[PDB]
Amino acid sequence: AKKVQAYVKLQVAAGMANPSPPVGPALGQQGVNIMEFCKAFNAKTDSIEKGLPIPVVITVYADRSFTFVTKTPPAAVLLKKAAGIKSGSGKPNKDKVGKISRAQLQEIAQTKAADMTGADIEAMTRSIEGTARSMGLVVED
Amino acid sequence: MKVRASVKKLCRNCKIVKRDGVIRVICSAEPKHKQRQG
Amino acid sequence: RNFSIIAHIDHGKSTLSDRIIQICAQVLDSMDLERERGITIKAQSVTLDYKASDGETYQLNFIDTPGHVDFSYEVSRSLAACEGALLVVDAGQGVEAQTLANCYTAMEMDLEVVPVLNKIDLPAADPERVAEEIEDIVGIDATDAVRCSAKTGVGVQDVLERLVRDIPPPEGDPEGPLQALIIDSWFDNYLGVVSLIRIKNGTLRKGDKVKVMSTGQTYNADRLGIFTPKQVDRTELKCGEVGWLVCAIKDIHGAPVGDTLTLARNPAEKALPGFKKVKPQVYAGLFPVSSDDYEAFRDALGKLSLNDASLFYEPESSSALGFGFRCGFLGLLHMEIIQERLEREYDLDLITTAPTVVYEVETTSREVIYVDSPSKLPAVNNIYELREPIAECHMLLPQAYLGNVITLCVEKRGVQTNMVYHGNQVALTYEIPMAEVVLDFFDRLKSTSRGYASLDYNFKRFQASDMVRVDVLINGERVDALALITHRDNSQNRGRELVEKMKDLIPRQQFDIAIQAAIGTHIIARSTVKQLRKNVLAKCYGGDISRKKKLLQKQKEGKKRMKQIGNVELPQEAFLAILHVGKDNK
RNA sequence: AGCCAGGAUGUUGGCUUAGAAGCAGCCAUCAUUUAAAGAAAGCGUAAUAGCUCACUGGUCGAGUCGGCCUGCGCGGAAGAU
RNA sequence: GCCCGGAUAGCUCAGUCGGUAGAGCAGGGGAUUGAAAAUCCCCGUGUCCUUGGUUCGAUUCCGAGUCCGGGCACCA
Ligand SMILES: Nc1nc2c(ncn2[C@@H]2O[C@H](COP(=O)(O)OP(=O)(O)NP(=O)(O)O)[C@@H](O)[C@H]2O)c(=O)[nH]1
Ligand SMILES: [Mg+2]
Repeated sequence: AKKVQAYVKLQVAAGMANPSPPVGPALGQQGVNIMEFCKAFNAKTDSIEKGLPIPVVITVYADRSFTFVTKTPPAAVLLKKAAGIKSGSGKPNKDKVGKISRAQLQEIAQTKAADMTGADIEAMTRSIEGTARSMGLVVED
Repeated sequence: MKVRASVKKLCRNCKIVKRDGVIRVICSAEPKHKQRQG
Repeated sequence: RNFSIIAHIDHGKSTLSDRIIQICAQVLDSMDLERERGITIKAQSVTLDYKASDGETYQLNFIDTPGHVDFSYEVSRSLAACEGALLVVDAGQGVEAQTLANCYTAMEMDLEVVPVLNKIDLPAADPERVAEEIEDIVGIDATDAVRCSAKTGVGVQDVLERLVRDIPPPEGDPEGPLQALIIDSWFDNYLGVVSLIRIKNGTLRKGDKVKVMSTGQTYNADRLGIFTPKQVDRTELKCGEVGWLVCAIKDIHGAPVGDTLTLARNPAEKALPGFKKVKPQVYAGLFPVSSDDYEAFRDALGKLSLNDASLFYEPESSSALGFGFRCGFLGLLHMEIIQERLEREYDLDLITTAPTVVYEVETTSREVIYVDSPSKLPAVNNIYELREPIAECHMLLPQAYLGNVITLCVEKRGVQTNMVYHGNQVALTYEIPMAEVVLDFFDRLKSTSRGYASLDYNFKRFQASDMVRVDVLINGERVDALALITHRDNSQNRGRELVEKMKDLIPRQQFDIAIQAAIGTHIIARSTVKQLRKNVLAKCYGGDISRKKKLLQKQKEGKKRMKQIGNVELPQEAFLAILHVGKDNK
């Protein structure tokens, strides 16, 4: 499972299963029934909030069979949403753009506690600041 | 190979050697970096 | 029996032919253009009475074929005329790019193939290696295809034996309505239009009333017969056999190729399915060197084109050459040649030039007009939205070369509309400006992809851009002849380059000169010719300086006058090199 | 110094670009897993993947390192009977 | 290549210590004529040569560039 015969990590929109500029060609362009995947990845989608990126490393086999294994939505995106911005720093990063509550961030680790191996949950949020600080915005934490 | 008077290294792979009286840079990495005389 | 030989450029493919003729390079070839270069160029249908090992006398409607990217449409046709397809391959040179391309056309045609290891005499040859290299590629069986030389040979079997047992008999019923297919029809003076043809139904006796279909024309059957290695008449062509059909065709376009023909005694519905469509890859425009020539040169294509469909041309105009034609060549050899088939025949001297392309335009008003040439644009204040034509593309290449091809299209201004897929062989798509395409874009695909490529074009949709004129000044004398249209970022290079041709071919003048490409009044580039000047000082040598500034002061004060009267005749320069034709044959 | 290993997570950092995934550019460069690992020192890719150095373990068992001030030398250094 | 001054509407040009830019002409309209010139009147229709930076703010200031004029040096 964890070891792949030829895996393909790839960020992908929640709202689609068969685009092309995003994915299809992207899959290593190597043996994938896109007709399957479109019934595949979109099936998960109803549970998830739509229009947004989701990491989902894929696991190809010489069998041509595979088990795509969706993770959880990226931390870097969820900050911007509460921030309400449609993009990044826009202005150079050293100067601020966004804003965040101290209660914000704190559940962000809980949203992604799986990927986040951080022991203390409060400690886990320290990492979240990097997601925040690269945006350069001043969290009200 | 460039002659030049001030040889010195370029690539990290560059070597510097003193065959005869002459000095010589030697980068097995990039061929362009060969140099005599310095 | 029929078939038609197919292979990679230079592989005995025309060598094996006459050798086959000998059984019953040199020969087949006729024009001196073939004897030189040695490349095959016009396929020569042939026929012979082969004696089968089993005592049968199979008849062989043999057809040699050209092998080049530029001759693809000569090849696509001849396959139509025959069920068969011998596929010669080198023991050494391995599979071609074209040797693959010729097959994939054959695949959709569902035609039979009979692979053969030519040049097996080769010391370096690895004939055991070769058959392996088709199974994983051509997809055709070659597990045990017959080997043979071509030098002589061997002389094995010759493979006509294996050929006939793999070649279906022609399928069509005599007594039914006539359905000859036209093929490479080729005009002649005295005989009128000649028409090579592939009889499909019924048969064709002399003096009978044939009827061209789409034209609706009907004609007498004055002469006919299969073509041996030399000419031979016959009282009638049997069903399923090739041969010329001389008739009082007279007309330039009385029997266009691929139209069905039928006896007027009994018209059908009907078929046969028609050729074919083709598109230009290279796409340069030709101009007669002298305007007086244009008449005969206008009709030189009225005769040459019929001998060569792979051509496309329409009337076009230039600032410095009058009417000319915007040619649509299949490739650089196609252009190379026809470059000689005209001059070396009609003696119509010519000048190639980089292709013109049309531009839709909307004035400051609210209407459209198309701009064939740079000189005729509305004054820039008058313009509202100049718009670049775009061209659709359909490259079909293996993934190993994909990193090379995308890199090319992006420089050309591309937008990867699609990228999927077909197994292994990727199926890319792009929308690219035609101006960046018609100029040798086809070539780099045949270079970067190592010959494994494909293309398709069309007029598509116009698009606005930051594109602008780039006038060429000469001492402030703007020259309409050298006007250009380019995307602005491109302009600085086309800008600082166009002057560089001028600098090397404007003769030194008695006053200092100022070539300078510029947009509007703004000047994006400059070069200058140098003054000529008398030595003046060559005399004084007492060494006092004030006695020497007096002379040099006149040299300066007077050039200031000669500079203002100026004026510069510019004869044929507004032409050569400046219009590409700086290389031979020119 | 050499030889055997690891070289990870947040995460494609932010934008900007069709693409910007350690690496086309601009601002930033914290945080967790720890023996240890830069949001990256090169190679690499169309874009990813891919390969290394940096830092750590292992064997290894004797000095290693980079500057300073001075003596003398080496390249720089081609001409006409 | 140096020195000095420049690059502002379709064309010829005025201006800037760092404070939301103009003139004649061309073009497009109005008035006048039975309408036509002519004449008077009215609208700028620009990213201040292009590209990055500093400033609350840049047409000015700074960096890099492509250019124009004049003055030296090169220029049978
Ligand atoms: N020594 C040797 N030469 C051979 C052999 N087979 C072919 N050739 C040579 O290789 C060349 C190829 O012959 P040719 O018939 O022109 O091949 P082609 O593919 O028909 N040429 P084209 O594609 O231009 O028509 C000729 O010079 C021919 O003499 C062979 O077995 N041995
Ligand atoms: Mg040949």
